[PDB]
Amino acid sequence: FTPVVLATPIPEEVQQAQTEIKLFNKWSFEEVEVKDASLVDYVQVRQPIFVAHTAGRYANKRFRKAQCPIIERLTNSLMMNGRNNGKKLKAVRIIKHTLDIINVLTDQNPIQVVVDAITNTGPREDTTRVGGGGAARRQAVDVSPLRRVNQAIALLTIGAREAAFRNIKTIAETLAEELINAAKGSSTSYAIKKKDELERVAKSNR
Amino acid sequence: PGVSVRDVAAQDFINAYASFLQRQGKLEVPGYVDIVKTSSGNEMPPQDAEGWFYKRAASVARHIYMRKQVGVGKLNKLYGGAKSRGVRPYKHIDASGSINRKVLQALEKIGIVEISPKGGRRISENGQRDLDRIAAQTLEEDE
Amino acid sequence: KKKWSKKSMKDRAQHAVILDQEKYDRILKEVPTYRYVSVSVLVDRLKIGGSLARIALRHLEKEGIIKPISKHSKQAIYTRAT
Amino acid sequence: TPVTLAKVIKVLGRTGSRGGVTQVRVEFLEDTSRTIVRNVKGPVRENDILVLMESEREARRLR
Amino acid sequence: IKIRITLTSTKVKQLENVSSNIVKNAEQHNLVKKGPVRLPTKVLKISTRKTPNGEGSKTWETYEMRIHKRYIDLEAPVQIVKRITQITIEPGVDVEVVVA
Amino acid sequence: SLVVQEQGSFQHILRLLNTNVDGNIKIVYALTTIKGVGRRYSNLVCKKADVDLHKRAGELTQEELERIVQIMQNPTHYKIPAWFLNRQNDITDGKDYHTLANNVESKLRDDLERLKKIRAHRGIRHFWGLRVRGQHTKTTGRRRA
Amino acid sequence: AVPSVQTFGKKKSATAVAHVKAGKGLIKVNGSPITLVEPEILRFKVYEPLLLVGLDKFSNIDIRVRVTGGGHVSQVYAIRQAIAKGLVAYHQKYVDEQSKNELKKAFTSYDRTLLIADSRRPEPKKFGGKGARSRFQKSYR
RNA sequence: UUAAUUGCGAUAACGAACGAGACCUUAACCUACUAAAUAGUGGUGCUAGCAUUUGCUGGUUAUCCACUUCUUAGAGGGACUA
RNA sequence: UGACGGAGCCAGCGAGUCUAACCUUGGCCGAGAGGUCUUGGUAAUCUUGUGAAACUCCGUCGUGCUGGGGAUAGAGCAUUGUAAUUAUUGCUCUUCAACGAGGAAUUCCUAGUAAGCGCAAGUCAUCAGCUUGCGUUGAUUACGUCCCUGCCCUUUGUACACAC
Repeated sequence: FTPVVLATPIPEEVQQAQTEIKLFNKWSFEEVEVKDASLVDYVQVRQPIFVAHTAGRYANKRFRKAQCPIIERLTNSLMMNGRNNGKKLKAVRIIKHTLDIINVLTDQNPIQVVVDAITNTGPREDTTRVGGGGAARRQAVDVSPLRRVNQAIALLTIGAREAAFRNIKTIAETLAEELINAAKGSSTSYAIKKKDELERVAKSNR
Repeated sequence: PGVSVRDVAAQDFINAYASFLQRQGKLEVPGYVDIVKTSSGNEMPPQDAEGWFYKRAASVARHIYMRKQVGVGKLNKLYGGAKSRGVRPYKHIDASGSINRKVLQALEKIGIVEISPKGGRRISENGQRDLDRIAAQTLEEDE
Repeated sequence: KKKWSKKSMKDRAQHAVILDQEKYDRILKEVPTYRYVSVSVLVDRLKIGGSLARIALRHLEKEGIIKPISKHSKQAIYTRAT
Repeated sequence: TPVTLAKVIKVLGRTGSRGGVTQVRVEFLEDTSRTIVRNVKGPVRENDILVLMESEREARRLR
Repeated sequence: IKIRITLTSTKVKQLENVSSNIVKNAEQHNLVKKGPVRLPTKVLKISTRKTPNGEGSKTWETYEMRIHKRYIDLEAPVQIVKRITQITIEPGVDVEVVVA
Repeated sequence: SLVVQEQGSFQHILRLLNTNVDGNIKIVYALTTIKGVGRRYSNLVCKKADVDLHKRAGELTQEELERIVQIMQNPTHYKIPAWFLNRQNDITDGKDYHTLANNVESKLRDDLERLKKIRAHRGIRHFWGLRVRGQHTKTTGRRRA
Repeated sequence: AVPSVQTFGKKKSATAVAHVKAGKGLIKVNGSPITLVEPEILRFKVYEPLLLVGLDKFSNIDIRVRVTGGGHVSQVYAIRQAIAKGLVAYHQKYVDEQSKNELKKAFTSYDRTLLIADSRRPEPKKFGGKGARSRFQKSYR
């Protein structure tokens, strides 16, 4: 290895971080592929990052939000519920803590678990307003791949946030349990159940 | 080498200097240690009970090392914080002046901080050497 | 007046506040089977109150089995060290 | 879940009473040369593979 | 003798040429000196309601005024405080001669 | 490891100063149930009694509760600041007092009755049921009758 | 006359100047080693310019950075930008382009913010609301 | 077509005026100019602590020297969608 | 994604006394409010690096109308003023009520913006939960429509002209 020690020494673990790209210091971005070809080119996993805290220029135009790391999007969507506005230093702390539980329990790469979960909880069909003129009326339409990822992330965040409301379990394990259960496609997930509701509603009003 | 108080993390150094202040309590112990609230903004006395005076002394001395001159009001402003004024919104409130005064005078008695020109206090010549010797210790404790 | 909201918690199953013996044998033989262990895990499955997991989580970390994968602010993540 | 992978080649325009849906001319990757028009709720520009749960329903302007 | 020429005004152009004339009189003869020091502008701001009465949508105002301050540092004996004291004063800007 | 067992001395409930003191909680906060004792005063009483603050109310030896109890009924004798009492410079005598569970409520009625009998503004408004500290009542304090 | 260069950097309102002279590999901020940040999470964010290309180019330089202004993350973003521009400046007064041009290409290939400062700045507050776009709550009846 | 009767152009209309635009201020850029202990930076002396092996962290206006990258400005440049 | 107790602990706008008594540094006394003897400043110079808060790291706690939350009151200690009583305000102890995410309906918002956070100034002898500005942390969601609420031009109809 490269044992270079400067005048100000750095721990060997940080020196190890220079071999591969950032890697969240413990978790491979590579060997992580989105199973669905529909969500390819919209779930950014190729570009690696040390941390999920960047001041990107993502909201100026339409589609630079697609060119954003998926892990960073999870931290942004975990920053909601009113009083928890800002405090991005916190948001990455649960993400780091939750991401660890995905490694201690269900021992695969947690980044892989994240990407397959969002591809398995993104609605494929949805209903829309068409009331036109006459009280109400629904009508089913399709969902774009970008909206599939956005809806998938939103459902996972709100489900763990609600399940952590007035409960001993912290948001770290609640996020971990929600993502793991959605990863394997189990019915106990709030996001999976919500996807069933939207798809069934669209199927009935087809 | 060339280690010093700036070559150390804050938490480890303050605890280490608190460790090398409790083992021999040479500095002082005020009579009202267990009844102060550290400020009019804080609602409860510190839960350290037995200590918390050499912990503040460790923090004050480390703060003195990186600076040149401070005052008791400066320590009050630094060690203060927001106060929950009931339904009214929070507001910055200075710390307890007597507590910082007793700490600052206590650091003078041992010989770690003394008065300086242009007003205020300053780290002592014996104070600088022992505080730097602390840094040479806390790094090698983990080594 | 009217509230349009519910007012009930559940049924507080208050449990151990001081560690006893009949569950001291329980903990030493039951947590070493936890692939993931933390403060909340034995609060739910082992049914332990507030100021006993933190001591118990400090218990085995200093003594034996479970190991500090990631112990940090408000989250002590430990595995089934074997 | 029998789905059909279909990639758009042309976007007609956003439709609906509130502009929440869009008409797109989309062709299927498998069994190509067959082209249909479908509705999209989210943002779509081109080369987007939408998961079509059912591939047999002609789309039209919605009120 | 540490003559310092302090100039304050609200018009930048009129204050600039006064400093230019003072500095041009300085660089003539010998008069080793320090050039114009550019102090930050003091921007007064009084915010007031446009409505004289209380009726009307809340529409506030801001009447601002900028003060430009520059001082000229001279260093020479009495043979120039017979010469510098000839004030090159334009309307607006003012001068305050301060020694030591 | 700072783990200790229990033999049976734990009592799930206490009774100090003629009031219910529930156990299962830390001693510093289990004493807050007494009418007239708060978080700071209970912390002060426990600190001078040397009762090992990190101790549950049930897991307390009986020899320490009497020491706590005696401090409750006579704080000024045990080096307690004169400014750490609820009833300071009593209108009857002037000695610094400290009302207790039953004394806090009873003494409260006496001073209102003293205020009422003298026909002062605070006394009459207390009988009326309105505010006595000068708050506005036009839009506040409605659901009281 | 010992070899040295200087740079600057801002995030929102902070400033960070790196006097990168010729040394034995000392990276210090406000007299403290680089390993003592403060967010303890963006420590790898300030570790960035150290690790994109390698530590071999950092073995003959000492970067001393003084920072003033902004929040804790703003200070961190000031430090990373200053040292990244400090590295290129040392390569922009002594060393060849191949050292510099692939240094200065790779830095922006990962993120443009390492050299290019964030152009966005706070907008002035307008009357009628707590912020610029935000307005007070209006009501009828 | 444009944020805009803002333009292309059409045309019993031609030539115009006000508004808009243009303009002014502020926020961003300048390692290019003028500079500056009422803003700083580096260096030379005095002096302190750690290690002394080569250094690091500091304090110091009469210890002086040099500079304006950061700090402020004045005159200017840059942006026109190329 | 909490409260509490320790530590780290970083900003910008702006104001400040002459024949007055302002901003107050520093030392001393007091748990605190505050008091006391002085110092610097007509101001990039002194207050002030406004060492602000939200923030982060160690611990206390535990899912508990509880260590959440501080209305309601009782007693005491000081400041401002000729005067404070229907407490100006500040500080200490104690009392610890509604409130467990809010129904018909409705407000604001497309980037450093929303939101969270504090600061300065205005009113001022004293009193911010207000307003005007400043900076700190900093999301999701559109790149479209006239469906609802309104606007501009043209065509068309009118028994309207104080004009649906």
